[PDB]
Amino acid sequence: QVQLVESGGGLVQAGGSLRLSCAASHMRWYRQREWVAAIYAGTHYADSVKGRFTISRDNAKNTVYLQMNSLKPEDTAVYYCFVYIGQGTQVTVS
Amino acid sequence: QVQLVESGGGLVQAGGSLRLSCAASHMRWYRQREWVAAIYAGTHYADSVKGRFTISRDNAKNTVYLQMNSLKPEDTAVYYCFVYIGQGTQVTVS
Amino acid sequence: QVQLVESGGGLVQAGGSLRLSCAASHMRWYRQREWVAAIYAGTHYADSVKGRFTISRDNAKNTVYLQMNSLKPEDTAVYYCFVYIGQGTQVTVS
Amino acid sequence: TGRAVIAPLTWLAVTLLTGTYYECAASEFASVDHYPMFDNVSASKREEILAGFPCCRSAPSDVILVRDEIALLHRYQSQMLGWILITLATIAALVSCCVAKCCSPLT
Repeated sequence: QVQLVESGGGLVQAGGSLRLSCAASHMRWYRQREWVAAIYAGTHYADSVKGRFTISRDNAKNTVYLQMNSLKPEDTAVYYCFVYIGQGTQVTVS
Repeated sequence: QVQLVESGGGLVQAGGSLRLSCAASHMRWYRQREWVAAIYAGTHYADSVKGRFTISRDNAKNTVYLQMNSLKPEDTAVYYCFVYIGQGTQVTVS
Repeated sequence: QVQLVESGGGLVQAGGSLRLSCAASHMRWYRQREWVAAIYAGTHYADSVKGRFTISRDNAKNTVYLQMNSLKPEDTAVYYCFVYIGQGTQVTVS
Repeated sequence: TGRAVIAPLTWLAVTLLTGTYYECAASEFASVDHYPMFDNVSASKREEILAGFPCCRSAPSDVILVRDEIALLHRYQSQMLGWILITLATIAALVSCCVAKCCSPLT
């Protein structure tokens, strides 16, 4: 009965900021599939995105927000959400 | 009942100065998590940030002040406070 | 009831001279932390700064003055006073 | 008996002189009340870091110097223990010979 829907996909130039909002109707974040971040307010990140991405959840909205900072074309992939596999959105950086 | 809030952050370019203030109702300063500085008036500084950082506290205001001079992009990270964990505020240098 | 405060620092170009004045209410000088000079009125200096620094004290003013000559950017550091540790002042040479 | 026990006593003396066994054995029993940096009011992270630093976790985060000191202390203590043991062993041997020269019916 719980479906993870992600929003915020599109095209963002290098060095910009994006917000990927996943709504849930202990979460994890993956990219393609490579693990990115894990949350419970303890947060964990891979060394590839350590100090770059920020993950925050709020029970008021039942949403998980990931902040993409210092984006580069090298990290062009599709981001998925995990608690059940999120459908995910493709983010392209030029 | 003691709440820690990080204040004085933001974005400062290279060569600038920044002041970090935390209100507490033996302190430690951290960045991400990397140990930064600790106090008793006796003070300690990490080798990676030695020669650059300064931490002071006053008992009257129950606040701890961190003095930061000639900042560089290498220290682009979110700073947390420790004694119970502070919220932490993101500080970026470009 | 005794407090140490440093004064006389600033930014001075290469080849110039600067005066350090410390107010106290047998003193040694430290830069950072490396020992610099000592006083009784006999004085002792370190080899790395020998021939450039001269320290004198006066009991009437109850203050210590250090003469630094032919300053260069290679010694850009904040200088502290030890009798208790002084707050210190930052000196930068271009 | 002496030839029987000469091997384990030599083993113990060498191990205590080396001190690495004493270091990896008595690290979790170190004292933290003297160090204000090791307060760790959570009462949980203190024991994990205490058990984890001696092994391979260098972590040069303004902590190594502290840990170095504790190691030295244990090493010093280790040596003392070994020395003490040897002394006691020697004394025991002597008194044993005394029994061999007191309770022996043979001339």
